[PDB]
Amino acid sequence: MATGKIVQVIGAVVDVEFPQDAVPRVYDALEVQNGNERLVLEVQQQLGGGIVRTIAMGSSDGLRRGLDVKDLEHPIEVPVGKATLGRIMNVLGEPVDMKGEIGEEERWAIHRAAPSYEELSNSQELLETGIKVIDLMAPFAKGGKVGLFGGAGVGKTVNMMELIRNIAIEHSGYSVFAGVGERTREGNDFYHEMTDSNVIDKVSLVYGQMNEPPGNRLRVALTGLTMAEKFRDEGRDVLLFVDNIYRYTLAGTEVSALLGRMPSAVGYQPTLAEEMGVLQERITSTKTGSITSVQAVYVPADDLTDPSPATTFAHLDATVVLSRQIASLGIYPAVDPLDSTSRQLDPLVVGQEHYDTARGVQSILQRYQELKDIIAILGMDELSEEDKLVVARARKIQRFLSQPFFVAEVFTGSPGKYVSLKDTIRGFKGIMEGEYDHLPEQAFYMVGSIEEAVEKAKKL
Amino acid sequence: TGKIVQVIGAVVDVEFPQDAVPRVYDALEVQNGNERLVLEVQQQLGGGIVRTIAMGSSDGLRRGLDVKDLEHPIEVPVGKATLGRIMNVLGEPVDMKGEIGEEERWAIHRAAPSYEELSNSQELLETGIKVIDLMAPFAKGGKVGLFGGAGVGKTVNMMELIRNIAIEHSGYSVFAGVGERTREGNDFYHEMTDSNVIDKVSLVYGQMNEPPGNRLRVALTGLTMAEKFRDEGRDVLLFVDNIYRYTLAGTEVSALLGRMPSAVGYQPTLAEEMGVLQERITSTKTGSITSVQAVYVPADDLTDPSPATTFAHLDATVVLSRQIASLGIYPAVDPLDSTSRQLDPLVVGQEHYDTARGVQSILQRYQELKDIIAILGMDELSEEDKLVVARARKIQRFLSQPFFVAEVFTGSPGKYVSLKDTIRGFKGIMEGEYDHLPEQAFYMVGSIEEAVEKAKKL
Amino acid sequence: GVVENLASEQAARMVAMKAATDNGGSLIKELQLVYNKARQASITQELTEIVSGAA
Ligand SMILES: Nc1ncnc2c1ncn2[C@@H]1O[C@H](COP(=O)(O)OP(=O)(O)O)[C@@H](O)[C@H]1O
Ligand SMILES: Nc1ncnc2c1ncn2[C@@H]1O[C@H](COP(=O)(O)OP(=O)(O)O)[C@@H](O)[C@H]1O
Ligand SMILES: [Mg+2]
Ligand SMILES: [Mg+2]
Repeated sequence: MATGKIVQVIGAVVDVEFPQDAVPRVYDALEVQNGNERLVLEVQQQLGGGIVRTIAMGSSDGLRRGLDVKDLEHPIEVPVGKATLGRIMNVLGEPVDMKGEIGEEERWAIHRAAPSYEELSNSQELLETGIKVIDLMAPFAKGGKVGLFGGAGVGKTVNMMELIRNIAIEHSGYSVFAGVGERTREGNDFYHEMTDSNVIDKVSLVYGQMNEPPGNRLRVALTGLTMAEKFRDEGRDVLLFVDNIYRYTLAGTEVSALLGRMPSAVGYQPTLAEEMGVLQERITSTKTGSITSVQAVYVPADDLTDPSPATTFAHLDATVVLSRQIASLGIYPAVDPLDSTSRQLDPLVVGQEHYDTARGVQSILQRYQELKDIIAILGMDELSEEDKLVVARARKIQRFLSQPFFVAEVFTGSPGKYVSLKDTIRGFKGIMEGEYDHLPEQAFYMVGSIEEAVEKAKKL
Repeated sequence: TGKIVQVIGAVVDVEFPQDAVPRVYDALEVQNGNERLVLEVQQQLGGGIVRTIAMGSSDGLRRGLDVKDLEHPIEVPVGKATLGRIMNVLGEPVDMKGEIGEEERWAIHRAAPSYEELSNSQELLETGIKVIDLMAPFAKGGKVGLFGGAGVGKTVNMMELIRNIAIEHSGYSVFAGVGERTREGNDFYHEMTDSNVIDKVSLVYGQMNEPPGNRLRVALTGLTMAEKFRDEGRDVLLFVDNIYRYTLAGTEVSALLGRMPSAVGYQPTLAEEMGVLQERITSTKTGSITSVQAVYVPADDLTDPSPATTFAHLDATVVLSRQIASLGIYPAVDPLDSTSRQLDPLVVGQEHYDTARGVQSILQRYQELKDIIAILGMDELSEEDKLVVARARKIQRFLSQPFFVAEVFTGSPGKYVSLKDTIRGFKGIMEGEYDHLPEQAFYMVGSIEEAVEKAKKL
Repeated sequence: GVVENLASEQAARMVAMKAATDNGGSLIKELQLVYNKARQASITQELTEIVSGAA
């Protein structure tokens, strides 16, 4: 039976009134027949007598007052398990790829409490990603979080595609991709790239596209989280990719403004720092398994200080900042080595070898920054014999950080390269010791591993 | 038949029988003591209540007064008989002469002409002002706007344009004074009358003394008169003395009409209030309206919503600035911010266009150097950047001109400079053929010959 | 003559950099008036947009 009735519709916000015996709880899901179609509503507030204010998870058009509404007496709950690998799903766990029903055994509610501080476990096993600059300058451990900061067009999304491809191919680990506010063009390119690279069978995808109401864009992060949690309980180590935190916070701001809450610091909702914690606190490694996360975060207008990026910093363990200047000189992955950072970069965890290589590289690049502006004025011949050496080695090091990705082959035709951490440390530590002072600079550009620089120098 | 039921400031609420309620924009009438007050209804609330704005002083109104429903909008005299006379917002005569012997009356609320009727005219219109018709020339039938803060010269400029166009022009002309000083309306009325051009100019005044209703509706009256002259087949000049007061008078009334505030306290309907006016002031196939509008900029902030939404409605925008007037350089036009639709090679010719673009280029390059000049002084400049700075300052001086209406302020007599005579002078200054004169040789002169002369006398 | 010109160059650079440091200091105090005015304007606009949205 259907005990409720709609009493208002204002845009995406729908009020439904039930008999006072059977008011839905908060976050319950209701259901209504929007013409020849089905629409689910999520309860946000129990206000007044029998009346409940909700957000529509779909287009609100065509809703009349007085329609019959039925309350599913449970939150929105989605399919989980192995059945979801290789599928695309919307916030409600329905397939949007036309391959038919999901086939799931089990469904989990997307609202659940985070682990208690004693269920956690801290283990410092570094992830190996296969990207030179990331492994070297910004190591991150299982269970930790990484933030790809930067403006627009720098490479956050293709860097995440590359990380997914490596993890899936070279380490056989599962992955989940939550497209919070995803551009359908990029979502389709991502689908065809994952299926062409032959990794789709180890990723499960969730898309809340931009053309969907705010409620869809908001709750998608929790659906991706719930799938990643199901994989964790099986004892696996999964990796959760969130395609933009900035659009999670924007969907939260819109949902807040619709419900009429009194706004806050720069138009952001009041609950901003609580939504961010509700999300980021379920991503942890427990004694049974581990969820690692890497998260793209758009910085609007380069200021790193307005609430949206400012609040997320509190939760990250490493930060990789991408720069459009570096990208325009053509050295992708476009990671800035000097501003990217990690909490795990200290000797007690990465060993003295890796630590000294990282700090030596940063010091050489920092010195080349100084020498650039003398080279500009006095010309280069006014440099010492040693300083011309720092210059040549800094330029080689700066070439060597670039790498050809497997997913970028569509842009440049060049085949991709996967570089282990041993090769990274060995190559950089060799360059900084004058072992390769006889090769030309361009021998190191987009070359992958160090042993392929000596091969490329023969051909130049 | 109606009763007053509330009086908040300038807005009055009136209660009518259920079936007798007035339509929007109808006019009601009250007897405020030994006075007759006109109310224009703005909104129909539920239950026979109707909300109005008082076209007069609101004081003295009790609750429960009886108001009479006149069944028509505000209508104003129009046509040839309204010519050479001063009128109220309600179309009443305000000079001490007799009644206006009009044959016809029009409602001040009208729809803008259809897209099918509009007309387009590249016919350039010369004004003897160097900066305006070098940088931002305008055409017969086009719209011009003078943007500026308080006290920078956007009324003196409008009176000089009146002098240079509206005496040397045959058709009729209209002047609407929206929310400005009555002193200046009187001075203008007598300047006209003491030179016998008054009997081809029609005046409407809603000056700043008057309560918000008058300043709110007085622009539509001037437009209605101009539209009558346009439809007769003539071509008309319409000068509006400050169009910013037409929206400020809306901001004053807006909150009392029960509308939620918007960006900087402005009414939520700002862009529509402004468009539904600016859209009926246009030329058409049957006749043309040429206009000049003074547009006040609050707090000198050109990004304020009210100036910002106006730039889109004008063809030539002349942006005056305080940081130039306080150098004594009049007219204080900013050439890096003035602009015209007509400044195309295909409309003004390659040489005029190219001179204007070169002048903008020099003055912009001079703006870029001001910070280094301010920190490190002028001696660190390249040997050719000092030359750019010298020619830029010479160009800034030469943009100045003595107006005929500004004799009262400076003694020096006015000058009229033709276009042929100004592009020549600027081409000269740019090509370097006057590098030997001092800057002051250029300040406040007519053509370039008068500068070459003033240099002899220092 | 060369050595005297060099000493003269050093003295002129000293006094020119003195002038430039004073010119920078006198410009900080203009930029701070601008900054304060903008700070106040933003506080006012934000707090009005909150209070006037309620109810
Ligand atoms: N490693 C790369 N190789 C080649 N092209 C790249 C690479 N990274 C970024 N690009 C270029 O940048 C564009 C957008 O990159 P993307 O990562 O989507 O930016 P954003 O981080 O803003 O999403 C791509 O279309 C591609 O042309
Ligand atoms: N061509 C000019 N020569 C000298 N002074 C001028 C000239 N144009 C404007 N001014 C000065 O501009 C001042 C501002 O007057 P006005 O134009 O009425 O400002 P507003 O535009 O606000 O009405 C005048 O008092 C006058 O001294
Ligand atoms: Mg992206
Ligand atoms: Mg004035």
